[PDB]
Amino acid sequence: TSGTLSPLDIYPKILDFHPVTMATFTMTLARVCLCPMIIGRGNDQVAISSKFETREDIAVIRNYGNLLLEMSAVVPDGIVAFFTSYQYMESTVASWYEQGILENIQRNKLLFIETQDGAETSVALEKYQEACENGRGAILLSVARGKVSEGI
Amino acid sequence: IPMDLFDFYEQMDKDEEEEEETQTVSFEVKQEMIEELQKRCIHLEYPLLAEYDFRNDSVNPDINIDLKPTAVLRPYQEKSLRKMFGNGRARSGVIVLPCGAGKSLVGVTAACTVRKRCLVLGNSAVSVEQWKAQFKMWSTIDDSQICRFTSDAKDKPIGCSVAISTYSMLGHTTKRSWEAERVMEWLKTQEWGLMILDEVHTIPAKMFRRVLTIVQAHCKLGLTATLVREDDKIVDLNFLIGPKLYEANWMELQNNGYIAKVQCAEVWCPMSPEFYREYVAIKTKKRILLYTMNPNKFRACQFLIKFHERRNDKIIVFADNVFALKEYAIRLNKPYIYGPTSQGERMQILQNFKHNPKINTIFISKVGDTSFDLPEANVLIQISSHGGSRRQEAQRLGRVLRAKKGMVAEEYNAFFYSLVSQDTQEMAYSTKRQRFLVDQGYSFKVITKLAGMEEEDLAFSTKEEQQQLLQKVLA
Amino acid sequence: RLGMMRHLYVVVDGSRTMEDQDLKPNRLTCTLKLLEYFVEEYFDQNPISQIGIIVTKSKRAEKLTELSGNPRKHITSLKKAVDMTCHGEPSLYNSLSIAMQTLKHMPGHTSREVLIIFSSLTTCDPSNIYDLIKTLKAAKIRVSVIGLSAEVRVCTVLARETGGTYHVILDESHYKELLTHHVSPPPA
Repeated sequence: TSGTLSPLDIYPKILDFHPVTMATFTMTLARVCLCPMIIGRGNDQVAISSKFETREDIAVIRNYGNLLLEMSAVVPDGIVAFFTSYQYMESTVASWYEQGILENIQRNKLLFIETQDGAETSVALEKYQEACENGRGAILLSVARGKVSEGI
Repeated sequence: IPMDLFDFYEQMDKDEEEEEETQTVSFEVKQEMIEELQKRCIHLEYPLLAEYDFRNDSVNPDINIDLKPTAVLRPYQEKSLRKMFGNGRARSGVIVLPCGAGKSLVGVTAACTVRKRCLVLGNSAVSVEQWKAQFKMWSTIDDSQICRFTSDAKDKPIGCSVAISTYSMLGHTTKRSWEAERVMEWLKTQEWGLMILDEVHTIPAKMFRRVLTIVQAHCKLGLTATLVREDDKIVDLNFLIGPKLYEANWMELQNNGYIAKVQCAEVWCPMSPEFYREYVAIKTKKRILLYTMNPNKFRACQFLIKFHERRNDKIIVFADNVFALKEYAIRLNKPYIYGPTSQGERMQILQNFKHNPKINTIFISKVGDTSFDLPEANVLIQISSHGGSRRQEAQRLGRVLRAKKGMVAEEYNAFFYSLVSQDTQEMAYSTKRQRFLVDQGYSFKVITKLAGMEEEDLAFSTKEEQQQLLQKVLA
Repeated sequence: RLGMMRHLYVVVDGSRTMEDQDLKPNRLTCTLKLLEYFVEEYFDQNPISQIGIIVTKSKRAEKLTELSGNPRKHITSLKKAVDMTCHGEPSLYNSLSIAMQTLKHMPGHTSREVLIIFSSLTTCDPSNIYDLIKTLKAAKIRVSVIGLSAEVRVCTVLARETGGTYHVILDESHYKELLTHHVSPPPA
């Protein structure tokens, strides 16, 4: 089991065996959840080709940095921004500690970088649960692979 | 079934042998076959509705432009290219937008999207040079394949867009009119296929119309702000280029920190001793001068310059006639710009007007229109109703006027004025002007009195002064 | 209704977030206008009672009305506040300390109450707010929060620990229902 697994196929694919299948909980309406996607809103919004997303500065600066700032400033709640790597995370949020002078988010968020420490992790989750946008799981950046995935 | 269907050319007509009996035309007009004007090819909807089709067996298979890069246009312009993908040649052919908001970019994008061997028609070499400056992102190997193609030389696959030329007909070297049978149309005389026209109103004139009429011309696009002169030829342009895909771009959709809200006004001015004697008695081209120079109207124009200079607004005053221009401007001791003012002295006056807080009013003749990087201001006064086109008043207003600071999102922050002499042929232009501007979305009003003109120093304070001008004007 | 006497300190969020157009004209205008309607209905339901009015704005606390039994001062103060609006961020700890200082004085059988309208997410105060919440519960000063679209945990604990009234408001109809619940007296 893995919580969800309804399309079923991947586990029998990985096993090379065909388990007995069964769904064995009563679920709740779809309406308590909402699962959005974002890409742009006018025809001039061309900076997201992602032929080299790891190198496309204009694309990082445009809806990748700018939509995050619009969504976070408008939707003022505790929100965690997951990234594919540290290097992306570092480029997207200028933060207090910037990788360059030329980076495109200015807003109070918290970091979650390597050498995470078990005690230091909790400090950031204490901050996010208590108040304000920022903390661990709050307006903070973390790579999706990293420890924040354990949760609280 | 059309798998064998011949189609040909005779002097300005297409004749169709052993036909499929296509909709919407006369039959056996003078032989068993169908015969139309070349220019009728544009009506691809009449067969498309029927479910009929055709083949270009006369084709030539050589190479074409790619221009893979893209750029970002205004929100309404992007919607306008998106529509053109939607509609296709059966239901496309002109776009209308101001001469100061991105028309060059629509032409280079319109050619880069349509992507065919293209001939670009323009009015002026300066506009070719502005296109070139726009087009540098899609230019092949930056500066080693762009060339001009007009009365002095021709070279290379591309240039200001693709090959650009001028409308002109002075002789063998004035390019598009002279060349109109050599190259241009993928279906017969089949070297190229796509036509892009900048300043499109320029072509439907009686001699010029023939450039467009004497071909089948597959794809055509036109771009303009003036669209027509006072006599409205525009029904012809639907046939000649194609139907109008867009018109609007209202300032109502771009207020809060974006362009301007303009309060438009017309000003009715009364008529002072001796000037109507003479207006009523004279039927000749001089009578235009008694209505424009009417001192009660001059005093409104002076009072209006004083009000907006007291607030340090920037003002361009338009005068349709070099006599009128100099008689107003020398009296009000404001610089003027016209034909015979040189480039050096114009660029000094215009730099002074834009950057010097002491130089806040200038006077300009017809040379702005269709072309004069006119500068920015916040106030426009026209001394007369003219005969250039109600639509050119709106192009000229739109390209010149912007919001004054602080107030960048208010109901109005820029001002347009047109001065009219009561009890003259100058009044006739108003019911059209008024209907045109309000249909273009503008707030427009009529001002009929100024009892604060009776509270300050202004010109023409006596009959004797007015008589001194009346004798000069009559001569 | 008669039986006992109430002391209530009305606390309003005058931060920059209160300017926003989400709740009629803007939150500041809609909240003060309904709060004027509440004062007259609470004083009509509770003839022997008192109220005092405090705001948090521009990272400080300010006294809009002193603690008194005449409704007229409080509707006149809510009228006078609308013109000067909202900017900046809360100061909740300093507002609970001035409210505490007035409420501690009050005698044995009267209620101690704080009503807060909250459109922020934290507060600017350095002082340890948990020590002050412990002290509210010892003093018997009850604190209620009506939040706008917001559940930020220190405020919610602070209203639960002091007595059990953290409520969320999503419309002008819902805010009038919430203030009208607060008009209701306590048991005696």
